[PDB]
Amino acid sequence: SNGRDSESKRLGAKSADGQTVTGGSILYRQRGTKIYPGVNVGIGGDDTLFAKVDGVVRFERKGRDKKQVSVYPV
Amino acid sequence: MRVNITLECTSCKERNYLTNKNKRNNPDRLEKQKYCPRERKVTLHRET
Amino acid sequence: AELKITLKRSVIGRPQNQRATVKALGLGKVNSTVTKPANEAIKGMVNTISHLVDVEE
Amino acid sequence: LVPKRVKHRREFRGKMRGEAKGGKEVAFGEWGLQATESHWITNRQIEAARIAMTRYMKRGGKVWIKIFPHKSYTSKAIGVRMGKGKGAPEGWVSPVKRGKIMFEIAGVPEEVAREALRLASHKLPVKTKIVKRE
RNA sequence: UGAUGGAGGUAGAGCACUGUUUGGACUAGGGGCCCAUCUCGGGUUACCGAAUUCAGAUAAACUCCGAAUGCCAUUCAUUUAUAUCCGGGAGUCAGACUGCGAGUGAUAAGAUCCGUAGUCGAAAGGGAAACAGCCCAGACCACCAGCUAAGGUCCCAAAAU
RNA sequence: GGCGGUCGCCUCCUAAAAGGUAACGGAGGCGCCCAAAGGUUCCCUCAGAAUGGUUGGAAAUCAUUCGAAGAGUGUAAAGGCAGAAGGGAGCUUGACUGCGAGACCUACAAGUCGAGCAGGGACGAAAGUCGGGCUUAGUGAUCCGGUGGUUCCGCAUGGAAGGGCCAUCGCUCAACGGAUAAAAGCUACCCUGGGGAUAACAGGCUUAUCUCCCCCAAGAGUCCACAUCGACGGGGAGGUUUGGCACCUCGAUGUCGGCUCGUCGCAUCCUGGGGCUGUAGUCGGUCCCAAGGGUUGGGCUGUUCGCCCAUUAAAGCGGCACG
RNA sequence: GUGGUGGCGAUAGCGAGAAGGAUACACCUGUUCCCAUGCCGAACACAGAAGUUAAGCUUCUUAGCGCCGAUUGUAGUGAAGGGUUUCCCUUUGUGAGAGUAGGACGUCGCCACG
Ligand SMILES: [K+]
Ligand SMILES: [K+]
Ligand SMILES: [K+]
Ligand SMILES: [K+]
Ligand SMILES: [K+]
Ligand SMILES: [K+]
Ligand SMILES: [K+]
Ligand SMILES: [K+]
Ligand SMILES: [K+]
Ligand SMILES: [K+]
Ligand SMILES: [K+]
Ligand SMILES: [K+]
Ligand SMILES: [K+]
Ligand SMILES: [K+]
Ligand SMILES: [K+]
Ligand SMILES: [K+]
Ligand SMILES: [K+]
Ligand SMILES: [K+]
Ligand SMILES: [K+]
Ligand SMILES: [K+]
Ligand SMILES: [K+]
Ligand SMILES: [Mg+2]
Ligand SMILES: [Mg+2]
Ligand SMILES: [Mg+2]
Ligand SMILES: [Mg+2]
Ligand SMILES: [Mg+2]
Ligand SMILES: [Mg+2]
Ligand SMILES: [Mg+2]
Ligand SMILES: [Mg+2]
Ligand SMILES: [Mg+2]
Ligand SMILES: [Mg+2]
Ligand SMILES: [Mg+2]
Ligand SMILES: [Mg+2]
Ligand SMILES: [Mg+2]
Ligand SMILES: [Mg+2]
Ligand SMILES: [Mg+2]
Ligand SMILES: [Mg+2]
Ligand SMILES: [Mg+2]
Ligand SMILES: [Mg+2]
Ligand SMILES: [Mg+2]
Ligand SMILES: [Mg+2]
Ligand SMILES: [Mg+2]
Ligand SMILES: [Mg+2]
Ligand SMILES: [Mg+2]
Ligand SMILES: [Mg+2]
Ligand SMILES: [Zn+2]
Repeated sequence: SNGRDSESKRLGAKSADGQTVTGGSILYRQRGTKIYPGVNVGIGGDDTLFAKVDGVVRFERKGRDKKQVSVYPV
Repeated sequence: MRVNITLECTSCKERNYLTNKNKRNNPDRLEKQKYCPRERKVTLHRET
Repeated sequence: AELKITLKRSVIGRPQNQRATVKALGLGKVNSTVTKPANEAIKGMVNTISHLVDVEE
Repeated sequence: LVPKRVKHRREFRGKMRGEAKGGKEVAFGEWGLQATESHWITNRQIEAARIAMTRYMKRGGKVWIKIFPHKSYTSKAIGVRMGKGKGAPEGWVSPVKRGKIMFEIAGVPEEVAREALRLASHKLPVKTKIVKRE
């Protein structure tokens, strides 16, 4: 019989492009590297992308078919 | 039979670590070099 | 230059963004009028509720 | 007609909006029977139409069935209340949208083709029109 | 609301993957018959045909693609006037229908279950003969004054026989 | 309501391109595993196919070529990874201690990520990486107990007893936010509080089923689709059936059959009129019109129904809270 | 020109063909040396300069494949309505995928030897 489902995990983008964030702010929750960590951005043990410094978030292209998040301080 | 174990410090006898082992694959007591917070140094730790 | 906007249709039964647009423009009762600059922001608002308003230059 | 195997035993009924995605032109035969309304076509209906056509053609020429009943549908028996999970699969349907050519024929003179496709159309739950290949 | 920048794979579409599938060509291989039988090599039903290829379909749990919208954001712009936070006091945890998008159901139900907007609830007035939920519209009051909305204008019954 | 199913956690679809989102909706997994299948350093690239080749066979090992991933990634699925997260090897134990700016998630309790700082390390020449594993399941509050540690307390005082603090163990408390350390049934002998929030009767909505009526016409009918019948399929009407729903009624809407009294519909049983006939006649068949009237008494059974007996011009079918 | 080393979505690729080595880059010659092969100096490592451009590699030609891809039209769809309302239609904005005209056999740097 059916009738089961796991709790939803609230994945996806947590900070906006062009938004100023403090260091440590989570930018993107994901399974796998759907988006890659760019400049001043790290990737956690469960693929969460977080800011390493204070700066403005930019979602960028990584080559042809990949994306990327970076944080640029002012 | 995978079981939970404690790794005691062979120097000061502090039960410093919680870990687990498969007894079938590791019959003898697991021995590891682990940092002892009491002695503040890496010491031989053995399952007790 | 200027836009004279008059509320000609009721806001009852309309979505929230349209009621809030009417309020953002400063319109109240039906047939209430208001004069606004012909900015791109104001013209955008008129477009959102054009079915509810009449506008004059 | 029935698929030999299916990935999922049960499927949504779905929706039939718009004209058919593909198969709107006669592709293999000389004459086609075009659906002008959207409707589920059962495998029983496809078979009745097919036999009605071939027999009138007197085993002459070729017949192409351009639709397949990919989709299953379930039912609940009389006396069964609502709830307690989706019913067991009952039959197979092809969802057919207006403009889909359901059948094509070739190898027979036009007079026979027009009467062949007329007899088939009366077996289907959809209104139809004859279409000549271009 | 506008501008700008982003995330996201739905509608549609497509087949490049995975399932489902039609015809054609050709085919390893697969069925019986004879000659030859040590069952060893052939020749055939326009016998069944993998895979390949050509053409054509199909998909909630397929995707080479992919919107509209919605969403997040900006020391941004215009209009607008709310937002949070701290504390006192609650009530609410049976909802309904209508439109739209889905599931369940027989793409039955004034059915059921979500999403979304509205009205009812807790809203009188006008229209829909009557008719909570539809359409128009929100009653602080007075008037034997005027203009309109939906809907109307031969009589009941106001207004174009 | 019962029976069955379900109860916590993970992945997907549903879910409407942020997030979230229900149903006894559609599919699967979990209650672990690993001493490397962890860390690091260095190195490596797959599955298949074609061709050749002893045992050797479709397929075990070998060689070349082709091959962008069609493999693998312990374990479900999704997302990801071949600048590897896949594969091999050396050394290792960071599957470190104290923590932790800032975020995500969130009613709470919890859950998730985390740069960076210090202590002491592993690998590496160094850069640097390392606080387990491609990612997301593999779990359980408190109370009460066990064990280890402890510069804490010690009821006059020293001790002790007994506590505290830190670490860790004992949950299919799985009805998985766990009522108790400890618990199954019968009630037609029943009772109270409530509910049309919720069933049984009747109404209502629906019409799958049912009854009736049609479309197409392969066929049957010696020939001949359509006198009559009519496969495979298709479309309706009705609201008498079997059902679905739960909208009025549970501060009660009395339930089958019969009796009495009927009344209405017409999809007409008889009688009246008519067309076609595979209508000689007599009997009939079938369709059309027609609701004026008529439409039996018994045997059995509570029965309705039905079988039977004997009649009849006939002995119609339904509705009216199954009047 | 060649050899290093980078940025830019393959418009940078792939296949086919042609030319070149002065240097350079490679094949290449060896296992004494550090080091190496779950066997093999093939590789890795080291030492070397007889030969060769044959291959790689550079440059050049080709769009056959892959990649990029305007416009128009259409699907869908926001908003506002409508009907004969499981569907369909009008108005207004937006606008694909497909299929195509075409583009493209790269471009922008820095260093070294010429
Ligand atoms: K038809
Ligand atoms: K495909
Ligand atoms: K899809
Ligand atoms: K609704
Ligand atoms: K209101
Ligand atoms: K290792
Ligand atoms: K419980
Ligand atoms: K009793
Ligand atoms: K009906
Ligand atoms: K009828
Ligand atoms: K006849
Ligand atoms: K009652
Ligand atoms: K009666
Ligand atoms: K007659
Ligand atoms: K009568
Ligand atoms: K009797
Ligand atoms: K009796
Ligand atoms: K009753
Ligand atoms: K060498
Ligand atoms: K060469
Ligand atoms: K090219
Ligand atoms: Mg999920
Ligand atoms: Mg982890
Ligand atoms: Mg679609
Ligand atoms: Mg309802
Ligand atoms: Mg109320
Ligand atoms: Mg009212
Ligand atoms: Mg009332
Ligand atoms: Mg008048
Ligand atoms: Mg007139
Ligand atoms: Mg959405
Ligand atoms: Mg979402
Ligand atoms: Mg691994
Ligand atoms: Mg004392
Ligand atoms: Mg004492
Ligand atoms: Mg619970
Ligand atoms: Mg008794
Ligand atoms: Mg009582
Ligand atoms: Mg009551
Ligand atoms: Mg009720
Ligand atoms: Mg009643
Ligand atoms: Mg209800
Ligand atoms: Mg009463
Ligand atoms: Mg009649
Ligand atoms: Mg395009
Ligand atoms: Zn120690």
